Amino acid sequence: TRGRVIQVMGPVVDVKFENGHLPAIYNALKIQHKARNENEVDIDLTLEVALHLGDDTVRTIAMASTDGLIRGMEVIDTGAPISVPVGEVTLGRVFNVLGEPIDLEGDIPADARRDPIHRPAPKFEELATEVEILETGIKVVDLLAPYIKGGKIGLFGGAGVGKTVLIQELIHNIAQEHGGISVFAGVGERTREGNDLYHEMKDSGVISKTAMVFGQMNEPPGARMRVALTGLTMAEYFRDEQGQDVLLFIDNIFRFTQAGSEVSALLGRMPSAVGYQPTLATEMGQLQERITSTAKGSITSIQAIYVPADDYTDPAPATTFSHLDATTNLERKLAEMGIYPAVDPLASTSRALAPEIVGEEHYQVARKVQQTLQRYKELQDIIAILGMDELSDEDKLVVHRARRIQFFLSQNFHVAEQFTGQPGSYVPVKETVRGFKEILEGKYDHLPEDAFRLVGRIEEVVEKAKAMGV
Amino acid sequence: MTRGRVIQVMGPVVDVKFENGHLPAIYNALKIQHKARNENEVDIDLTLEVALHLGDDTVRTIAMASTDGLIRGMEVIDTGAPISVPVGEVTLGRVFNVLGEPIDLEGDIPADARRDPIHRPAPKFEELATEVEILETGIKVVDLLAPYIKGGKIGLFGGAGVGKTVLIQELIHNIAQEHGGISVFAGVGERTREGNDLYHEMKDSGVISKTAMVFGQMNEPPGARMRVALTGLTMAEYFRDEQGQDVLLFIDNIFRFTQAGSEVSALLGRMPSAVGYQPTLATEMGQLQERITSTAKGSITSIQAIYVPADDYTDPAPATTFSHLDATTNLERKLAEMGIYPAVDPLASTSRALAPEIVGEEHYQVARKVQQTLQRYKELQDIIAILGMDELSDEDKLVVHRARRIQFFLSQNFHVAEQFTGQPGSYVPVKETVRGFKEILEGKYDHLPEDAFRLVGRIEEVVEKAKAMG
Amino acid sequence: ALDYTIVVTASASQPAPLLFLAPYAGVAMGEYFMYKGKHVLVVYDDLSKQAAAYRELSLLLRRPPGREAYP
Amino acid sequence: LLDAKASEHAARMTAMKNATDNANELIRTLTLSYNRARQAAITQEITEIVAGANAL
Repeated sequence: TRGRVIQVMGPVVDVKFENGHLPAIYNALKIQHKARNENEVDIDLTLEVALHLGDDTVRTIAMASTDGLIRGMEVIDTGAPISVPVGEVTLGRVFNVLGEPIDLEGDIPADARRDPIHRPAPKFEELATEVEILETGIKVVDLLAPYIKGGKIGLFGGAGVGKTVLIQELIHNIAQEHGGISVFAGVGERTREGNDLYHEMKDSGVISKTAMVFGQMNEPPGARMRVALTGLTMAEYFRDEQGQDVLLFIDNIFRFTQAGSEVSALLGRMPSAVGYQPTLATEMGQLQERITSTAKGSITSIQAIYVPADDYTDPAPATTFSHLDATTNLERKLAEMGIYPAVDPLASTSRALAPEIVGEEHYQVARKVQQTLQRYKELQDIIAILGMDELSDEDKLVVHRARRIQFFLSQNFHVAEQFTGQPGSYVPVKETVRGFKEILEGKYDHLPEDAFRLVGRIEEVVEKAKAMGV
Repeated sequence: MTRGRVIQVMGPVVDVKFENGHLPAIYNALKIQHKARNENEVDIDLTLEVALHLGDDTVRTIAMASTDGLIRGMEVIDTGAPISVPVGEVTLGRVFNVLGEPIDLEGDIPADARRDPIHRPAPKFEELATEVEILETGIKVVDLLAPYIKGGKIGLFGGAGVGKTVLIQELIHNIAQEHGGISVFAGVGERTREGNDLYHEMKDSGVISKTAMVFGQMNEPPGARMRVALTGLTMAEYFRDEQGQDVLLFIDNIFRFTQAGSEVSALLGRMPSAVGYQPTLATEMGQLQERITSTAKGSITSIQAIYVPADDYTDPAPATTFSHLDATTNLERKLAEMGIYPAVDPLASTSRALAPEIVGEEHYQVARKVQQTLQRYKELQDIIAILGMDELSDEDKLVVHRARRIQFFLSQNFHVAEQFTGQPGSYVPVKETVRGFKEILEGKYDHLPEDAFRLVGRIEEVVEKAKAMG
Repeated sequence: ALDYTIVVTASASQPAPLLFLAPYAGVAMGEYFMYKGKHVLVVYDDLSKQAAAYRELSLLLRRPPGREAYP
Repeated sequence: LLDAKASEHAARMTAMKNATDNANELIRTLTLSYNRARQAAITQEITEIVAGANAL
């Protein structure tokens, strides 16, 4: 019941078992080999089953590098897919694809239960009937691009804008207000930035609520496939057992599809349009349909998306976008201005910004904020060239209330307390709708351009403007 | 025996294996009549066209209907010929599919009728007409500005409510009235309800008794839509060969022939040419349109609709249609809103026959003067919209006062429009319309109102209409 | 500058196998000093020519192409 | 001065009309080059896909 290696074709290894002892698809195979002489290399590999060939032969995908493999090496069948430990053991611990701790805090004993990677999606009988809004405490997020509880979010942001700080206060806010564990899954994206994000987990205290799975660009594309499913089956334990509203962060899901396109050319498939695997929509959907809110708990997912060369028409960004419910676009021009978080208010959209979901008052206030900020992003060249003195006394009221709104969109964060000394705030939806309504009505035109900067509520605007002397 | 059986079915492509030395030639028809022996079978009446010889006594075919239900080992009979399609007086007033079977509900054609093969070589160099002669239609914009040719190919650029079907229908009526010929409408791969509307329009206008209609619609396989223009063309060839008369042959959207050939080429497994078109694009268009010629005893003239995909006249399917077009008639919606029927754009419609060696010197000079006055009138509409009707010039006012009468004299009363307007319609000979436009250009009818020239056949009917008006 | 630099050359007359293994040899020579405590700068002049060399290397080994025939 | 202001408005009208004509000529030449690049792009991607299918 233990077979030989026939082919080693890059990351793809072909293994032949005995007749009648074939493994099922997606089962994890093991190669544990000690060097018989000086002409051999010690090898510890994990292969997952991908195809069944003709004469008892199985094409597999490797999780680590295949360098050193000899034809004829013995392969161990585990009888199960990749088992990954879940539970309270995973909190604060950094994991690889195989559910092994990357960090040196210890090893997980064999008594803990391990959920398999590959799982069917939740049925139509089990989901939530209507949309609930995942309340974050962030005024740009709660006002203009509301996150639904159980949906998928697209971060369109680079570096130097504050993506990691936004991630960390999402973890902090869902941990302190919803009791929600977060799970970060780094899928093939810049080992240095994952290290920075982990040390900021350690600094902010956010690490004690987060389980982390890293498979970066260095690892072969089977690992970069199964990372997001490892993080998702860590989140599914808390949803399906603890009944929690879990966060699940997938950094750059474009890598989950291009890893599949790297593997599928070597598996023996015909190339699809644009060089992407032919099974791209189904491999995307088998990831994205396990991220649902059932009757017990919920898994909402904020997902960074890197669009290559800002081309929104190639099939892998198209199939990532077809699963999205909202986008939050992180803009450098707001981060240089001093607005934290630097969420672009006009470009960040949501499916939930509709009066059947948010209500009539929230929809009207959010739509009027979008209208005054869009009217303000039509006078930018006129203000920059021709000046303020020449515009009109009706459009300078527009830029007046637009600056008062645009600086009130920024918050003090709980994770930015260690950097500035300011404690940070969780702002409910009703109070931020009331605050933007009172700014749109004109109650706070006499207060200056600051004192809206980096405050939670509108009573904090009143207190900071009285602290400024006004 | 000439009965072999199916080895492979893959979509519309069916491979059939015969005995050695008894294979059918390329482009023959293969019939599958199968009665279901059990409850586990389906009754099948299916027709295959031979496309290739794959070797090992096998034959790759393309299907004319759905291949759903075919069993490997089901017997296939060899007809010994290509698709035999009935011809003669039994086809006039009848609607056929691609197999030459009557779609109509009156009755089927008996088996003693003459049936011609689809695939025939083009008529030889011995048999063609030495001269270029003009197909007189009775339409003044056609007979004056874009003259048709017996044996010529003519492009219609229009559709979507400009009057393509009315122009088609009046062409059938005028040719079958004066020249004694018939018409064949080949609807190649278009909408089925539009084919129904066109059937009922030809039915209630009385035009259908002198035409033979062939429809292969969108629901049929690409191997069926590739052979619709050929199975209408083999009906027109009977009337120009055995009867010896001048025959119309309409191909609605000749672009569907090109893309159906492209789809058959992609199903057959050929390497595609530029823009995804078959490698055999120019030779399939040639093997269609070199049988549309003027021979010594008769002719087929052909009025064809062209889609021009992506508005690109350098796209290979327009670029291979245009190398066979001998004239172009352009239907414009701005002339249909103005009240000019037919809506043929007088300046955009061009012809190869509009040359003094073919039409004569007087026809050519009158047509060029009409084109110059209408081009100057189009160059003066912006001056009229800017400066006004006054203070332009005296000679330019004469050009406007001339060109409006010319532009409204282009329209006719059709015999098709007699059932809608009551006016009996007219056939205008080409000498009569040359003499009429010459008398307009000389200034003989400047004193008449310009609404007397609207919807009037000859140049005496306009003065009788002006005497009846005032 | 040659008191501290290492030049690794894989010219165009050399086979594409040697252009394919030039950045990996360069970064191996770098990581020898990196895992000792030293600080290394590795300049990869025209990695696009490595991509063309690996495209040649994969097309001659009869591996299926992708977009622009890169593997 | 009034005659010069009238000629000013007329000269700006003629200049902007010529600007529209130059812009439209640039539009039609760029759409010709657009159709060339569109045909080249589709034939390139179809050659890539069918070469990858022939590779197997």
